[PDB]
Amino acid sequence: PNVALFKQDGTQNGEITLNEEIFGIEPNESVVYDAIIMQRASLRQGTHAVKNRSAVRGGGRKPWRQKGTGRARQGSIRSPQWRGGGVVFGPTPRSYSYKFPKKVRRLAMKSVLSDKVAENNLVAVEGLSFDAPKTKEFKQVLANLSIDTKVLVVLENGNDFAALSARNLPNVSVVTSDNVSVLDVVSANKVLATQTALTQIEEVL
Amino acid sequence: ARVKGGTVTRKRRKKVLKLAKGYYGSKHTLFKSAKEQVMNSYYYAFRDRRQKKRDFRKLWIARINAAARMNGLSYSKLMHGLKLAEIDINRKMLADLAVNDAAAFTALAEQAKDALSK
Amino acid sequence: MKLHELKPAEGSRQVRNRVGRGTSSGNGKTAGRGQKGQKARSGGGVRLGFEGGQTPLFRRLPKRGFTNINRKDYAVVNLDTLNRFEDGTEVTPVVLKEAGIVKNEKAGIKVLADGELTKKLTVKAAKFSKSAQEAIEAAGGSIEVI
Amino acid sequence: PKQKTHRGLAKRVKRTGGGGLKRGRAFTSHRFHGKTKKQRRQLRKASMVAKGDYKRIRQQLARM
RNA sequence: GUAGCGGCGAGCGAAACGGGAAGAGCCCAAACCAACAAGCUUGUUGGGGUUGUAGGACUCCGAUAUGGUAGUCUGUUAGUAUAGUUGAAGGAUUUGGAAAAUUCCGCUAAAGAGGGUGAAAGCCCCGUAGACGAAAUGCUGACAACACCUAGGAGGAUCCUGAGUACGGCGGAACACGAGAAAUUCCGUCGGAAUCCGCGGGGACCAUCCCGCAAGGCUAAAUACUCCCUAGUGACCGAUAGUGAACCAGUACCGUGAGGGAAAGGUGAAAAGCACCCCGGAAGGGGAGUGAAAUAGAUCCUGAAACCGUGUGCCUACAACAAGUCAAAGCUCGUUAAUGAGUGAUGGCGUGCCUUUUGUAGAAUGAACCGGCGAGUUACGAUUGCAUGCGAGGUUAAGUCGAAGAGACGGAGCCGCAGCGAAAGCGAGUCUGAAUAGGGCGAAUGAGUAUGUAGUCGUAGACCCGAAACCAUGUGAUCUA
RNA sequence: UAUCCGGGAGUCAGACUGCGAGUGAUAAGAUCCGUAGUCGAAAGGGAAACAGCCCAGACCACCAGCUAAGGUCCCAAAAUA
RNA sequence: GGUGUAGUGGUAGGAGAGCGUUCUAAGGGCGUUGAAGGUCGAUCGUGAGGACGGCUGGAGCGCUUAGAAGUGAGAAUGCCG
RNA sequence: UGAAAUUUUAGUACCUGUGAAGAUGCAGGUUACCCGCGACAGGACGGAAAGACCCCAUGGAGCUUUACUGUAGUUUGAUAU
Ligand SMILES: [K+]
Ligand SMILES: [K+]
Ligand SMILES: [K+]
Ligand SMILES: [K+]
Ligand SMILES: [K+]
Ligand SMILES: [K+]
Ligand SMILES: [K+]
Ligand SMILES: [K+]
Ligand SMILES: [K+]
Ligand SMILES: [K+]
Ligand SMILES: [K+]
Ligand SMILES: [K+]
Ligand SMILES: [K+]
Ligand SMILES: [K+]
Ligand SMILES: [K+]
Ligand SMILES: [K+]
Ligand SMILES: [K+]
Ligand SMILES: [K+]
Ligand SMILES: [K+]
Ligand SMILES: [K+]
Ligand SMILES: [K+]
Ligand SMILES: [K+]
Ligand SMILES: [K+]
Ligand SMILES: [K+]
Ligand SMILES: [K+]
Ligand SMILES: [K+]
Ligand SMILES: [K+]
Ligand SMILES: [K+]
Ligand SMILES: [K+]
Ligand SMILES: [K+]
Ligand SMILES: [Mg+2]
Ligand SMILES: [Mg+2]
Ligand SMILES: [Mg+2]
Ligand SMILES: [Mg+2]
Ligand SMILES: [Mg+2]
Ligand SMILES: [Mg+2]
Ligand SMILES: [Mg+2]
Ligand SMILES: [Mg+2]
Ligand SMILES: [Mg+2]
Ligand SMILES: [Mg+2]
Ligand SMILES: [Mg+2]
Ligand SMILES: [Mg+2]
Ligand SMILES: [Mg+2]
Ligand SMILES: [Mg+2]
Ligand SMILES: [Mg+2]
Ligand SMILES: [Mg+2]
Ligand SMILES: [Mg+2]
Ligand SMILES: [Mg+2]
Ligand SMILES: [Mg+2]
Ligand SMILES: [Mg+2]
Ligand SMILES: [Mg+2]
Ligand SMILES: [Mg+2]
Ligand SMILES: [Mg+2]
Ligand SMILES: [Mg+2]
Ligand SMILES: [Mg+2]
Ligand SMILES: [Mg+2]
Ligand SMILES: [Mg+2]
Ligand SMILES: [Mg+2]
Ligand SMILES: [Mg+2]
Ligand SMILES: [Mg+2]
Ligand SMILES: [Mg+2]
Ligand SMILES: [Mg+2]
Ligand SMILES: [Mg+2]
Ligand SMILES: [Mg+2]
Ligand SMILES: [Mg+2]
Ligand SMILES: [Mg+2]
Ligand SMILES: [Mg+2]
Ligand SMILES: [Mg+2]
Ligand SMILES: [Mg+2]
Ligand SMILES: [Mg+2]
Ligand SMILES: [Mg+2]
Ligand SMILES: [Mg+2]
Ligand SMILES: [Mg+2]
Ligand SMILES: [Mg+2]
Ligand SMILES: [Mg+2]
Ligand SMILES: [Mg+2]
Ligand SMILES: [Mg+2]
Ligand SMILES: [Mg+2]
Ligand SMILES: [Mg+2]
Ligand SMILES: [Mg+2]
Repeated sequence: PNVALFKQDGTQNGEITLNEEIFGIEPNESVVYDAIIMQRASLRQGTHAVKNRSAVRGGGRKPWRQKGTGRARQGSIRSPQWRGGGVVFGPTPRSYSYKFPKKVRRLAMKSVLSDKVAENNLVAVEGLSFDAPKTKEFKQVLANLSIDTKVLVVLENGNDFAALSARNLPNVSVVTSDNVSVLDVVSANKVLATQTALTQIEEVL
Repeated sequence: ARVKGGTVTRKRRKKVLKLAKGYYGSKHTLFKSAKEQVMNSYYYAFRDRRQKKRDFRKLWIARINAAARMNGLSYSKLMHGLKLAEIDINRKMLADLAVNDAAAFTALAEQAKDALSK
Repeated sequence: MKLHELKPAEGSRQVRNRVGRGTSSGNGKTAGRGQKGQKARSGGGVRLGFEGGQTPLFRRLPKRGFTNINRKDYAVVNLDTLNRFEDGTEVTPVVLKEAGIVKNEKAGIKVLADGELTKKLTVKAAKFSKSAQEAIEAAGGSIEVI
Repeated sequence: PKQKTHRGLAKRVKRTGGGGLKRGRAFTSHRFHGKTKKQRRQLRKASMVAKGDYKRIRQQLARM
């Protein structure tokens, strides 16, 4: 499609065209949902464990003889029903990460980007340059572009000053054009991307 | 993700105990005995919501029988006569007339006797 | 999509059924295992194919045959698949592999005459069924035994 | 771990094109004097695993 | 989970090729030469040589370089570890005991990670982003120095190239391989070679061919593990949990001993921990004070239930009661305002809950009561349903880059698209058969695959608790013989 | 409704009643079958009480009506018909 | 959404749909003008259960959607108090 | 001064009958004012001990032998020293 191009100062330049294969498809809602769930799961660390009766300290001998005492028969003071005994089942260290078909991954990414463009939440700036990193200047840039909600700032590689000036703002999340994820795009309410970053994105996809 | 007991247990058991308010001693104080009793209360309540209709029809019939006898008629003869006379007043209303409106009850009885004669 | 409005595809995800969590669920107490017996025990059940001591089916039946050490299996290709090429094309094991038609050639490509060939082709393969060779030649092509 | 194949069954049956199992016949080892020639002739022919037996053993042949 | 092994049972179960991580090759023995000592060889030292398209010695030549290291408490230098320095920006108003909370204006951000501060702080504090810092001692990396390896060609007349060794018999064992047709490897015992025209292997064995050169040694990286140290993380626990141990825990306690093995966290923002007075011997109370709060008073946050007690609205001393339910007068009271609430004379009906059973009120089992804890889980596979992506195709695994992420590359490999046969093999057919016959299995008559999810199953303790027992280390003759 | 194909089971201790047999003694609330019902897994009404007998299958509310088995002098509804 | 017809006892067990608990993400909120928790009430839903007030309490907690489970106790001569 | 076993909640009668066939609790009838104290032991199939008798489990253990299969020791031969 075509998206309005803005200069860093805020004034609008002429529109630019985005590859329809990437920004023009019909978004696939269920595929997007799958990608979000999968990525959130992959974020899990899953370091959690409990001590079963074999792992709990002690508990070797039989507490008392099988018959005669009038008490319930017991095999160890660490049996699960015992206070301080082992845990039946419970968490064990494991990984929650799985992978989708490459085609599904690609479709999900295209869907989120196309969804942003269709909603007109994609703001393309000709470039973002700062002589020195200054959060005040970048905040002013967002004001000029009239962005006040959650924004994903996608910068071409090497734009260190732009990235630095933007990162500390609470509503801003900074990513490089090479490293962009479905979760990042979906989390952001708007996507602010430079023209070089958009070109790199189209190259990547 | 450990889920400790929490307060759902207390909430559920307190509901049962409130249902058991008024029972005798432990049957209102202790949850196990209370729950056992509340269950029997449910069983008896469901059974009695059916026995209740039986009892009141029985009471109306007895009162109607007494009134019919005072009017010179047995309950069976009275109801047979009323059916012949096409009167559909049910036993609840008939008992009410017998106790309160003896004059109206006598009129009904006379119609029943007339129908039986015919 | 929005992180606060996610919705899985209908029928894509189901709720795990948990047994032994009260009677009204239908799997309380016995947890669907029934009443007593071997199958009602933790770790209960007999090994697959067991028949409580009656001679199992495999014991009844005789062993048969052997595996040839020099067995040779060929990746099979049919005339219908060959129709995917244009007239005069030189069909080769490399060509098929690149086309993805034959990902694994096993002992070599053997061409069979299942379908109807319609293009003149110079097919090179490990082996040809006699019918397949006739079809290729009759369609104006040629066959070479690689 | 990987589920194992029942080696005895693997030696005794063959997977057919339709997914069924081809099996030999019993009573084809010795004592042929006790069986009519018709019995021997008709036991020479292979057969298929019955539905009940197949449902019992299929998991032992999953990856045959 | 294939080839195989297996009372051919239960089960056990490869390897090579292919794709990757990492990569590195080197020394002797022998022949031969020199020296030395003994007693012509025979030992010490030195040189010489290190192999399979055979190499080496030895003889000729020509070279006295060229490259290298897996060496050094050898220095120089840089970095780094072990302390640290610096590090932006807020005041008011409302409530409050107290402001970080509310409201109005601001300011900072390479710092909006986090913690603390009288409640919830970007701007109060410690910090963070960022910048900078080492006398001393380690460590790493370079540079140097030293040290140590490093020769090409041509000839074979002769010489060398690992002996009680290889190998064999017998008996065991390891190879996935249980003696089996059994290679290959190893141990014990006995016998016992060849040596380049030589020797070993290619799963009995022979021949041919191919590949290699045992009976000598060393060798970094990729790999396994974490008692410890530093910095962090968690859809991990939150005081019956989590280590047995948040607390003076392997303590108290138990045992002769090995050994077994606990309980036990929370005043308040701040002790401001109740001066003084009164009852009492004290304890403990009542005032009076501190405090926002003392029914926060140290047995101290909250303060449930069992259990105990005080006060009383209703009922009860002619009644046979699984204790309730239905009906109900009277009395008392006034709600989430509802055709209300408490109690209840009297009347009807009515043998608990659970387990296990053909059948239990059962005189069959379990529960003294209350509270807490306490049982189908996860991993890897199999299979079916549902869902999504792609579709005669589907798909990557390890691994590399990356935030412990997504993602990208990685097509080796796996499933599917062709079956039939024990197999050679043939192939929309194939097998059986003499058969162009019949019949079996297939094709005509096509959907698969990756992933998610759920059901079930297999290997694992596999839903939880429970034996008498078995085996292997140890501690016990302070009782007793 | 039946087939067929597939996922998931549980069941393999039964009881009594009527009818047809065996065993028993033409005994057993006995035992073993066949057959139908009920219980099992079914509350409600009747049979005093009484799983298996007779009537009859509770989704609920009603202080409405009609009936089944069984009953109508009192307990106790209905005929001292 | 309406009408009509039919149906709605149930153990083993199969299927379906829900309640509630803790935590994660996002969104939107509530809290010294009193959260959670405790207690009381004559409240609401077909059920698990959900609110709303009074008192107590003194600092964290709901709600919507989705996700993950140490997710529900009344019984084990269960363990601890 | 101060326990214990036991304990589903109990406002805890008799007879006959019924019933899983031996009832304080069910049916019919009979008896019985409320609460105790000192005594007795008929019942609560009373408490205590998951019966040792009996049967079962493809349970355990100790023991025996001309059970099976092994084996320490003893002995005989070959072979090496
Ligand atoms: K089941
Ligand atoms: K066979
Ligand atoms: K045979
Ligand atoms: K395998
Ligand atoms: K076996
Ligand atoms: K040398
Ligand atoms: K802070
Ligand atoms: K240093
Ligand atoms: K061997
Ligand atoms: K070889
Ligand atoms: K070789
Ligand atoms: K307090
Ligand atoms: K009272
Ligand atoms: K009553
Ligand atoms: K008993
Ligand atoms: K599936
Ligand atoms: K034929
Ligand atoms: K045929
Ligand atoms: K599909
Ligand atoms: K387990
Ligand atoms: K399981
Ligand atoms: K002694
Ligand atoms: K079925
Ligand atoms: K019968
Ligand atoms: K409240
Ligand atoms: K659990
Ligand atoms: K208990
Ligand atoms: K009984
Ligand atoms: K007694
Ligand atoms: K013994
Ligand atoms: Mg242990
Ligand atoms: Mg006891
Ligand atoms: Mg524990
Ligand atoms: Mg609990
Ligand atoms: Mg009625
Ligand atoms: Mg799940
Ligand atoms: Mg069920
Ligand atoms: Mg239960
Ligand atoms: Mg059971
Ligand atoms: Mg049974
Ligand atoms: Mg069973
Ligand atoms: Mg047998
Ligand atoms: Mg034969
Ligand atoms: Mg015969
Ligand atoms: Mg060679
Ligand atoms: Mg500062
Ligand atoms: Mg402020
Ligand atoms: Mg072996
Ligand atoms: Mg050999
Ligand atoms: Mg030997
Ligand atoms: Mg060979
Ligand atoms: Mg190494
Ligand atoms: Mg606590
Ligand atoms: Mg602890
Ligand atoms: Mg402990
Ligand atoms: Mg208080
Ligand atoms: Mg307190
Ligand atoms: Mg009297
Ligand atoms: Mg009185
Ligand atoms: Mg019995
Ligand atoms: Mg008991
Ligand atoms: Mg308890
Ligand atoms: Mg000793
Ligand atoms: Mg001594
Ligand atoms: Mg009988
Ligand atoms: Mg049963
Ligand atoms: Mg009945
Ligand atoms: Mg019953
Ligand atoms: Mg009538
Ligand atoms: Mg009457
Ligand atoms: Mg008469
Ligand atoms: Mg019904
Ligand atoms: Mg909470
Ligand atoms: Mg639990
Ligand atoms: Mg009887
Ligand atoms: Mg009796
Ligand atoms: Mg009673
Ligand atoms: Mg009793
Ligand atoms: Mg006793
Ligand atoms: Mg017993």
